[PDB]
Amino acid sequence: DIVLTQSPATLSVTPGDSVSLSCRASQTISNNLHWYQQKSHESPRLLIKYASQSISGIPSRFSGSGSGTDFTLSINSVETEDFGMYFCQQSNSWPRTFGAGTKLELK
Amino acid sequence: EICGPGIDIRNDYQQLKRLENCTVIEGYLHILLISRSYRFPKLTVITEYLLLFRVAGLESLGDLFPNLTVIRGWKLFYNYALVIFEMTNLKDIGLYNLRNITRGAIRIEKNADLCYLSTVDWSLILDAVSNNYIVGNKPPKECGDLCPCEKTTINNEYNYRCWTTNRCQKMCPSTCACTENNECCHPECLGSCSAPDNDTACVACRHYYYAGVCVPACPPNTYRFEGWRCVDRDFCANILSAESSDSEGFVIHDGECMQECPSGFIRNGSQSMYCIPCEGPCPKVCEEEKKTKTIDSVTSAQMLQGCTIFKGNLLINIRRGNNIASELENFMGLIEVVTGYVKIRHSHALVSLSFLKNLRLILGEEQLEGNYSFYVLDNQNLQQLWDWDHRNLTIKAGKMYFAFNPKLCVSEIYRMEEVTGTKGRQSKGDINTRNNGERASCESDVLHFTSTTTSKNRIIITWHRYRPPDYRDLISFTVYYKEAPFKNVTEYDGQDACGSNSWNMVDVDLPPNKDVEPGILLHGLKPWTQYAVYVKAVTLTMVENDHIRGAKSEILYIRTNASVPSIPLDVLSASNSSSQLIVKWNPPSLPNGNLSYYIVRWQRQPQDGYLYRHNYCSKDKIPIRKYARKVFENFLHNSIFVPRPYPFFESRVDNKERTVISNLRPFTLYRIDIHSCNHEAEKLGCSASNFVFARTMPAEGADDIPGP
Amino acid sequence: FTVYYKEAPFKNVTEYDGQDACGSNSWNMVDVDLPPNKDVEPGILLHGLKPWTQYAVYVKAVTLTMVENDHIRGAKSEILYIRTNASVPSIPLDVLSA
Amino acid sequence: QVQLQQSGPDVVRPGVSVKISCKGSGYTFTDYAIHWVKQSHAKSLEWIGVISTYNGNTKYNQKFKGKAAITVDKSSSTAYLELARLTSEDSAIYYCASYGDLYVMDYWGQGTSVTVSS
Amino acid sequence: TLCGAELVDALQFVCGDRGFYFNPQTGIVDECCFRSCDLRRLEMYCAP
Amino acid sequence: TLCGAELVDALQFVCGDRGFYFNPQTGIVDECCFRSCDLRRLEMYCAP
Ligand SMILES: *[C@@H]1O[C@H](CO)[C@@H](O[C@@H]2O[C@H](CO)[C@@H](O[C@H]3O[C@H](CO)[C@@H](O[C@H]4O[C@H](CO)[C@@H](O)[C@H](O)[C@@H]4O)[C@H](O)[C@@H]3O)[C@H](O)[C@H]2NC(C)=O)[C@H](O)[C@H]1NC(C)=O
Ligand SMILES: *[C@@H]1O[C@H](CO)[C@@H](O[C@@H]2O[C@H](CO)[C@@H](O)[C@H](O)[C@H]2NC(C)=O)[C@H](O)[C@H]1NC(C)=O
Ligand SMILES: *[C@@H]1O[C@H](CO)[C@@H](O)[C@H](O)[C@H]1NC(C)=O
Ligand SMILES: *[C@@H]1O[C@H](CO)[C@@H](O)[C@H](O)[C@H]1NC(C)=O
Ligand SMILES: *[C@@H]1O[C@H](CO)[C@@H](O)[C@H](O)[C@H]1NC(C)=O
Repeated sequence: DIVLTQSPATLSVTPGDSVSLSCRASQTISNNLHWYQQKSHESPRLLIKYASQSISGIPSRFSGSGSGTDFTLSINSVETEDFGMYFCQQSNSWPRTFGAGTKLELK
Repeated sequence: EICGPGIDIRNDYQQLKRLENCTVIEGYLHILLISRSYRFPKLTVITEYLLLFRVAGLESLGDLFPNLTVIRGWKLFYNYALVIFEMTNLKDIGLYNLRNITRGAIRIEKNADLCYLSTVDWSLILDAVSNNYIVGNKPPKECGDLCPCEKTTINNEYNYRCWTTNRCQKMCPSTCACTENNECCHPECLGSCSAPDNDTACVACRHYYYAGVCVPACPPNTYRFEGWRCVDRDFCANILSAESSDSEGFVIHDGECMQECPSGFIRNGSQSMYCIPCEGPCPKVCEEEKKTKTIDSVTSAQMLQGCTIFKGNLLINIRRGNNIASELENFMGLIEVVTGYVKIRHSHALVSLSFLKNLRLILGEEQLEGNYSFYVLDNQNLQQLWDWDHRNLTIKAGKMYFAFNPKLCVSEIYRMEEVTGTKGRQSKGDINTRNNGERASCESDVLHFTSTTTSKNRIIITWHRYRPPDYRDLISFTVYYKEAPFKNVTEYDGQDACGSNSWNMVDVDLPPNKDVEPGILLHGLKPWTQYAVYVKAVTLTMVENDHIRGAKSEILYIRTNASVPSIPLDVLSASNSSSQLIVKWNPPSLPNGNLSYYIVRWQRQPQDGYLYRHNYCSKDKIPIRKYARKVFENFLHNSIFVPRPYPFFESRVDNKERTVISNLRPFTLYRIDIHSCNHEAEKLGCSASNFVFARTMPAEGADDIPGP
Repeated sequence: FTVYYKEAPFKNVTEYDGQDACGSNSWNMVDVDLPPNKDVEPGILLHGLKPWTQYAVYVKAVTLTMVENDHIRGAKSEILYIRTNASVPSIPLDVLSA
Repeated sequence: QVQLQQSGPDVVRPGVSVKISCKGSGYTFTDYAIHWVKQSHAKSLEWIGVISTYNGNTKYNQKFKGKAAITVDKSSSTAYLELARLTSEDSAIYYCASYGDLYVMDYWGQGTSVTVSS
Repeated sequence: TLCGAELVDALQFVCGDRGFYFNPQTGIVDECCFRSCDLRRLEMYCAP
Repeated sequence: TLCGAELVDALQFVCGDRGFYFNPQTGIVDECCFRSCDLRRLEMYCAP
């Protein structure tokens, strides 16, 4: 299969700061990396499609980047609503695999 | 409401209820083996074919689908778009709204009570009326085809046209695709019309359909799905083909949304919704669930047949087996890339890895403990790898370990890492000279041939006497010979010491007299055939010096002398006209040389002398002489029932195997002798004759009275 | 290790029944490695056997000696006869009635 | 107005089978495939299979082929995730994802908690 | 051996009201018509 | 393929006045009747 490793396990952030998450893959994937936000006691919600392009509904604060084996998720203005777990999903080949999860806790 | 991609109703009469909401049936429709009143006015279009078989109680098709208008027949059932077979109690095809059948033909068979067959003008409903099949129904002479309307010419007759005893066959005027009563439809429309010449008021669209509109070609951001509608890009990204191990989504190609990329195309990486043109033979990547595929038998290697790239690891452990070199080469001969490692352990039957021909890349996703990508161990008969100076190879990552391979010369694996590209990557114990090359004879002497004498089936060949390096060594010889069409012949083509795949071996001893040199006489050979011959020496050393030498000869190519060719094969003759006879044949079985030309002969045969004597006004029979549904029932049964789990004249034909004889007596028997010569037929003589008898065409109007 | 097993109707079975090292005449051979953990002993699982059938099994050891001592030893096991458990019989064949 | 409603929480003893419903609404149920995701703990999100609501075919994860079984109900607009011979490791929260494609999972169901108790 | 309409008559007789199951063209003709098959093989073409 | 009385008619025609030679029952029927044989094979059943 293909494994996704998200670099920061936990990120202690205060509201108003700018943070950037990372998610690296074993095999080379041109795009096909999709980000998901999951707050506590909820279901994960899609944030970024295909590494870069966004979704109608999510705020302009979120932004994705990267190509190949390195990918980036950047919350430009962290707010009190954005605190929760984050995931990256691989979709180039089968099976679909997720990341280990990056917890964005309060500092 | 679209229903699909295939409706198969059978057994239960009440299972027919699945059509309560369907207005369009995407795919085929099966109403089989059915044993009350069910009406479905919703259904109007069926994309593929419609099949009915052994439905008891149904009297007319109008009882079920009265509004069925178009059977597009995108995919056909044995080239048929509608099959009504063995329908009991059925009296008429009540599809009085059927207007257009786009593709296939019709097969209506074995309906003992079916009427109104000739009352339907199928020439205005479908196109290929010639390929229809209406046999075995109720005979029109024993029915009573009565109408309660219009009419036209059917075959050579002109008679009324009706579907049933209450409804006629509806037709459009000559001015037009029309509505219920004389108003032409839209050009992109088909069948009937809820409103005249409107796109959004069509019972069925010709060409394609999208958003309630009959469109000729799909809108720019839509693609062809099935054969009647257009879907967007996100729809075919949600479709999934029939479940298999290598089952994936649908592809978008040429503005069409198909199940798999067509022939000569492969799926693009990452962007797996489009097909990229592969120029060569596109690969057949084989993915197996088990991490390391172990090849412990020829039956186990069968799953690797036709694979180009192997996503996994190869573990070769072939102790016993049959004829293996030619067998694995059928399965694994096409493998080119191995994603993991390759381990040849305990493969005693393998004398060479040549069965892995096109293997030109070994990666190294997973490597054995110690970072090894190529690992051989305990191969008591592996004389050589598949690494000769012709093949290419590249191990991207990993090391190579060689141990307990006695017949493998250690110099052969040093030559491997040159092409492999791992010269200084291994350790000092990975390649050791102690247990490898123990019984191998690397540097060997050269046996020189002395004379060769060739006939049509015997070859005498002698080589020089060979004094062994030691005085005490007992010396013997072995002759390896086999029929080789051309010269690319390697010495390794068998398996173990039992591989009788190719080389025929004869052990000839050194002659007692020292003045005569060792030779061998080969008997029973094909004339004009190139044979590959080489001699190997059997040096049984009394002093087991591990400085093994041995003697081996060069591959000598010897072709036997030509002979009389074989008779031509399968002589057939016919007469397309009087005074002319066409004859065709096949080349001989054993040409025994290069074919030059054919010699055909034709001799006039006399008319029967017994024919002239008898008085034929008394005999009743006068002698005359000449010139020159089950298969569908098997297909229907194999698909429905699925079980639960005179002087001679002589001419020469220069090139072809066909000729035409001219100037002949009409309606006269001829003997046709055909010979086959070769390049050496000037001295040897041409072959024998495979003869046939043929009579010409009768002279028309020549056997009548020529006067008053 | 190497496991030699074959279906034997009765016991008169010899170890030599093939030819060369390719004689697949009788014995089915499976190479199982010594397990890494020293507490577990080497074994083999045979799959796809006929119910109620006596099988002749014996194991031979593959000793690759680094020091080629011509005092060759090796290890070989006794011919063990093992019959599988009975199962539901097959349906009767060719039922004819008059 | 797209929404996916899954079944209620379940607690069953080991060795028994169970299935999880997931009804779709606010969208064409036949136009979108349905994914299934397992979340044993907050760290591991395991995709376990997709079903195509159009044709009814499926594609599973190899680690869940002999364990899971995904079915669909076109008329009821409901998918089902069957799980047999449940063990303590399968005690997880399973999610229903659709309104996307075989690549992304746009919308997710609220989740179904499965607990395997001694 | 059963073939053709003679075959489907025996198939409807064996299954009766049970029906026929449905869900590589070496079908029943290449099994019960090309070669002789017993009624146990026929019954496996029915429904559960 | 030639068989029976149809076969011996062609045999007498090929040999004609030459006759038939005579001097393990896989005979001519298992050669020219079971399988297709050409007239060259038939002529070898004649006399010298
Ligand atoms: C089987 O076929 C082999 C060829 O495939 C035969 O080998 C050939 O044998 C001939 C005769 O033994 C040999 O000589 C040929 O070339 C000579 C040079 O042109 C030629 O001698 C000429 O000069 C003579 C006077 O100087 C004159 O008297 C003669 O008529 C010629 O004009 C000789 O006669 C013959 O034409 C070939 O060299 C040889 N070929 C090869 C490739 O070895 C072999 O004999 C055949 N054996 C049997 C048993 O049929
Ligand atoms: C039923 O409608 C189809 C619509 O395609 C007709 O198909 C025509 O087939 C001919 C021969 O292949 C083509 O040259 C035409 O271009 C097709 N029509 C169109 C609109 O493309 C078919 O002839 C119709 N049949 C009847 C009996 O009317
Ligand atoms: C020799 O090479 C030619 C051309 O590649 C090929 O047709 C032939 O089969 C080869 N010989 C053998 C024995 O495969
Ligand atoms: C064993 O001996 C019996 C009696 O002689 C014989 O029937 C049987 O064939 C023998 N076994 C083998 C393998 O030949
Ligand atoms: C058809 O429509 C009915 C409502 O009349 C509904 O109950 C049913 O689920 C629909 N589908 C089928 C296949 O009957």
